[PDB]
Formats: sequence, C-alpha cells, structure tokens
Amino acid sequence: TEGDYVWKISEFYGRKPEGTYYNSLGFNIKATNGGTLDFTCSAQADKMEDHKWYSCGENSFMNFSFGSDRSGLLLKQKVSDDITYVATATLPNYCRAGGNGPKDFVCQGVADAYITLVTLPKS
Amino acid sequence: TEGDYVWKISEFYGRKPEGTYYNSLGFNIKATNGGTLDFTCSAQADKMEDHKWYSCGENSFMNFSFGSDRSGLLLKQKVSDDITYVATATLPNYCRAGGNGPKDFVCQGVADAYITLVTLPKS
Amino acid sequence: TEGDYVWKISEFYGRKPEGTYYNSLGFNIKATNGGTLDFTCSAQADKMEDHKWYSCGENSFMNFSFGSDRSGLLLKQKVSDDITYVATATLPNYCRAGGNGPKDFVCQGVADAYITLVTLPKS
Amino acid sequence: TEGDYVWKISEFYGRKPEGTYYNSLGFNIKATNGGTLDFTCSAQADKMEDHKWYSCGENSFMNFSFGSDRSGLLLKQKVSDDITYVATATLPNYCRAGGNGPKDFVCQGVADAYITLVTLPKS
Amino acid sequence: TEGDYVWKISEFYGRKPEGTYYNSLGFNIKATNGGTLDFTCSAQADKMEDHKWYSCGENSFMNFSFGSDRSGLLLKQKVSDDITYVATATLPNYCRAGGNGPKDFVCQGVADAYITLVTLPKS
Amino acid sequence: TEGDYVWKISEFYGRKPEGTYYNSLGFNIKATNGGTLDFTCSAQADKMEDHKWYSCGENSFMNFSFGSDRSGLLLKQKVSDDITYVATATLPNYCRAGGNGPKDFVCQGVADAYITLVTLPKS
Repeated sequence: TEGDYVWKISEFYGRKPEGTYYNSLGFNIKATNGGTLDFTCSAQADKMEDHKWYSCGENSFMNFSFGSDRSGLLLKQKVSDDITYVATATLPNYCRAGGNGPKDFVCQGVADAYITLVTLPKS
Repeated sequence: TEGDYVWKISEFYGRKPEGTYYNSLGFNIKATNGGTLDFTCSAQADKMEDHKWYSCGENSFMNFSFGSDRSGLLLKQKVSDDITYVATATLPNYCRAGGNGPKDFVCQGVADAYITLVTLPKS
Repeated sequence: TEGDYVWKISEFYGRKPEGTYYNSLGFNIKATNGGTLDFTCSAQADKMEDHKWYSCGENSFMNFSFGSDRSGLLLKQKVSDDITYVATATLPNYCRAGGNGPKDFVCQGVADAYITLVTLPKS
Repeated sequence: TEGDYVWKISEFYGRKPEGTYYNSLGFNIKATNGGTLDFTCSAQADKMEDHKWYSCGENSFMNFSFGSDRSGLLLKQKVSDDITYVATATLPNYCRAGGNGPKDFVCQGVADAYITLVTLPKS
Repeated sequence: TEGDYVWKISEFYGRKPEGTYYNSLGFNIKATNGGTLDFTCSAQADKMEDHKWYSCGENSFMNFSFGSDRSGLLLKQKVSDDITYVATATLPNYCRAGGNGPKDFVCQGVADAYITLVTLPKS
Repeated sequence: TEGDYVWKISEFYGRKPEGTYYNSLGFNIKATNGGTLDFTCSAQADKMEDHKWYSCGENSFMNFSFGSDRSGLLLKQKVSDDITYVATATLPNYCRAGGNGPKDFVCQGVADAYITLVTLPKS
C-alpha cells in the first residue's frame, strides 16, 4: 500500500451542529512513498451539502465532495492545465457530543484510508 | 469497512496476574457509520475461564467470550426479546511486565478489528 | 490466510423460485492448511426464512443460518456434546434467470470467504 | 465485501495488436448483493489512448478511462441527467502472444477488483 | 495489487505419495502489470524435505523452499551474479485422494498469493 | 493477522541528513500472539547503503536490509546455529523537515506492517 500515487487519508473531522448536516469537514493527506505531502484539507459552511465540490484551502488546487450517506469521499487535484488526479475513498467514523448545543456532535474518523490516484481525462 | 452493522473493536486490555489465566479483560467498541456507539466492554474475575460468557457491564445487554489460545473473541448483544446480534473477531496483542508480582503481565492489543453483526436465530 | 481452524467458503448457490425467498441454499467448505475437509453444505425448504437454523445435511452435525438482507452467514458445527464451534461470513453473490418459469432466479457467489471458528460456550 | 453500490470487476481483456497500444478493451461488471447486474463493458478504436473516455456500449450510459501505465480504471455511469456515479479500480493483468502476427499480444486480468460508486457533483 | 516487482502465485500443486512428505511440488508465477511472465515452477525428489532449496527448473535461475508446516513459501531468483531477489508467501491448500494406492494424496492451492520481491544483499 | 510467527512492524524512523541517503534507520517489532517481543531495531552510519545487512543492536541476533527505492524491508534473525527466520515487508512513510540543515529530513512510517516468518534453509 505504498507508491508514488498512493495517499494516506487520516484524521477525519466533522461538525454536525444540529446533529444532521455538517457545518465543517476536514481530513489529512499524507505521502506514502517517503514524499513530503502532509496536508490538511478543510472546508466550512452554515449548512454543507452532500455531493458538492468544496475547496480544501486557497491555493491547494484541490477539491473534495462528500456523501454523508455512506461517508464516501471524492478527491480531485489540479496539477497543471493538463493533468488532473481523482480518487475515491470511504471514511469510517463515529460521533460524540459536542456540548455547544443539545444536538451538537463531533465526528472523528476511526480508520485511515489509502487512495490511489487516477488521471481524469480532459474530455 | 463501514456500515450500520460494522463495529470497530479497539483498545484491548488484559491482566494475567500469575502470567497465565486472565483476571481482567476489556476492549472498546465504536460505531463506524457516524453513529454514536463508544463503549468499553469489560469484566473481571479471580481466574477467568476461556470460552465462557461474561457480561460487559450492567445494563450493557452484551456478553463476550474469549479464547486466549488464539486470542479469539465472541460478541453477543440483546437488542430486544426478538433480536440478538453476534460477531466473531481476532485480537492481536503482546504482553509486557506489570511489576505487581514477578510473573505479572499486562496485555495490550496491537491491532484494531472490524466485526460484522449477524442475527442469531431464536431457535 | 491459513490455519487449522480457518475454512474457505466458496461455491455459494441459492434458488429464488419466485425471485424472492430461497427454497434452496448451499456452499462448499474446504480446509486451508493441507487438511482434507471438502464438504458441501446444503439445505432446502418449501420457503426458507432468513435467520433460521438449517441442517447442512444428515449426520453432518452442522447447521447454518443465512440473512439474505446483507448476505450474512452464520455457521455452527457440533463436534461433540461438549464442543461446538461457530463462525461468520458475508457471501457476495449475484442473481440471474433460472429458466423455470419467468420469475425463477439463480444466485451464485462471486467471491470466496475465509472463516475463523471460535468455540461457543456451553451452559 | 458486499453492498448496493459495490460492484465486482472481473474478466479484464485487452488486445495490443503491435504489443503497445490497445485497440480493444473490456471487462465485466457484476452485482454483489444478490442484484442482477452482469454487464460486459467493452470498447474498440484503431489505436486507443490512455486517459480518454470510451463508451461501454450503445445505450449503456456508461464510460470508462484506462491508464495502461498503472492499470488504473476510471468508471462513469450516467443514471439520469441529474445523477452520475463514479468509481476507481486497479486491474492486475498479464500479457501473452495473441497469434495474429508476431507482435500481437493478449492481456488478461489476474485478479478481481471491487469498486465503490460515489456520486459525482453536477454543476 | 499491481507492480513491476509484484507477482501472482497460483495453481499450487503437491503430491504426498504416502500422505506425508511431498515427492513433487509446484506453482505458477504470473506478471501483474501487463508483463509477460507466466512461468510454472516445479520440482521433484524421492522424498522432499521442508526448508530446503529446490530448483524451479533447468535454466530457470530460480529456487524455492517450502514449509508444509505453515504452508510457507520462500522464493529466490538469480538475475545475475550481482543481483538476487527474494520473496515470501503463504499458500493455502487442501488435500484429497490421488488414487495411486490408498495412502496417496493430492494437494491443491485454494487461494492466490501476491508476492513482493526485494533485493537480497550480496557479500 | 495473529500467530506465533507473525510480527507487527511499527514506529518506522529514518534520517536523511542531505535529503538523500539515510544516516539512520529504525523500527519497532512486536509480538502478535500475546507474546513478549517488543523490540526496537536500529542502525546508524554516515551514509547508509541500500540492500546491505545491518545489525539491529548488539546481541539482537537480528539483521535487516532496506531498499529506499520502494521502502522495502528484509528481516533476518538467528535463533540457533540451526534455525534462522526471514521476512519481507513494505513500510509506507512520509518526510518532513528536520531543521538540522537546509535539506535535512525526518522520515516516519505512516502504516504498520505484519510479517510472517519463514525458515531459511541452511543450504
């Protein structure tokens, strides 16, 4: 499970303020082949949508899409005007109370994932 | 390895006071699908037996059975008078000295496990 | 993935005569460590129910339960009046037309499973 | 390894007429949860390019892209004008003489893959 | 599970003429990355010993050792006087009657293995 | 993934002082079957070589060989003048700055590995 195109997804973090929709999501991305990538992708909104592109940060050139249904992750990354990588992952997690409300919840991943990057056709 | 019927077993803990039989066993059980289960199952006895049902706690409605031979775990849970789940797992571990005796040992799991629940026929 | 108490489950087969309930179910069990076990477990009923013990065959001293819900299998072997082992698996499968009436379906496994037997406490 | 949005990819097949580019590629997709999907996706071109969408077949409403570099597969299913799913796999394979001219090669998968579909955002 | 130095081991075959020691052993090695390697490694002796190097065949420049204890395989390829690679696998198998005398047994693999080659230091 | 011959490799640590060659390497080895092995194997040199035997410590009776190319590990252990075990593993990792130089780097493993021991023929 190493390789120049394999990444370790880890440290998944979610905030469900009314116990339903996320208002915050993030995770960490690490190199696997002794490379140097150690990046925490993260987004916030008042009511985040399933199956919607969000940026991971300004100048990250990365976007993700999340489906809370089955905790599925879509990951995309522009590398040039010609190369784009994409990857799918699943991110197991549990929730515990957040105390910033009655129905406030904190979601933490309970397992790491290892994605393989594929090149997205320019179409 | 997510799902509404998948659980993460973790934080395995054992006490072998004379270096043989356990006198204490426990582990943690977490949800995997963003659910809320975060429970530490645990039992104690002067000399615990292999292949014997033990409660995980009062009002847990859960019992487990352990086989120290191959570190195998049986997990059972009453959900109603009609539904009972069971699962099998294996729990790798090592021991280190406990210092509360010459042949005292502490056992800690070295890997998480992911069980799938099946329904136990009422027979 | 080998061992004295590890078995391969394969060749899963069921019939849905009206394309709903099974009226026949079966699979094969092989040894894994150079043992000699190569046993085909199978059962029939007019309409089979999920989560109900069925015999694997006369003088097999084995029983199983199946949940078509999540393709969960529960396996039980009586070795003696004093020793019983159990195990759990998931059996991925697909369906297709059986040819005996338009609503007739045949289900086949599409993936091997490897089970680990644990001792069931007596009482 | 089962689910409503889990598919088995198997029976991978490609032709390298001069033993370099593919001029034909295909594989099979089956359901995993007792579903009925058993679809063979295949495409041809004079010389196929890596990282380019190809149709799986007329009225399949499916497309795929393949990278012979790392045997990466990208799969896309249009379910409606409003819903599209995607998935990623790696398809281990080997080559051998095809017999139609000395430089002719045939590639076969040597391992099944199991994909998980996620929803692709619209826009 | 692909790579330039990843091989599939399959089609394991041994003969226990008296149902104890092997007097014949073999398996197949295939490439995994669209390579062309499809080599069948096999050896015979009057009575074969565990944990002893055997040749895979004349001018194969390969050797293996097998432990019927835990079905462990050790594989060695001499590429040149300067480069040797090694790898390790476990080969799940079962036995059955061979038909050539009552004590005659045939062993077959029941699961593929995927090995990773590493360089063996010289000296 | 337990067994009397299975070990957990963990806590991989590497030092690449000029950003290339390692000058230090180490990792931890733990029992998996409730045994007592908890050992940190480690070596240092001004410029460490790929594919070279290094001791894990005085009186460890263990040597390893590393290939930084694909982060592959060879592990060997003398148990008597008659028994020697060997195992192969792969050890995913990433690097971050070390600050003891411009091109100084610290490598930490990002995933555990589970090796199976095989017996090395005496030849």
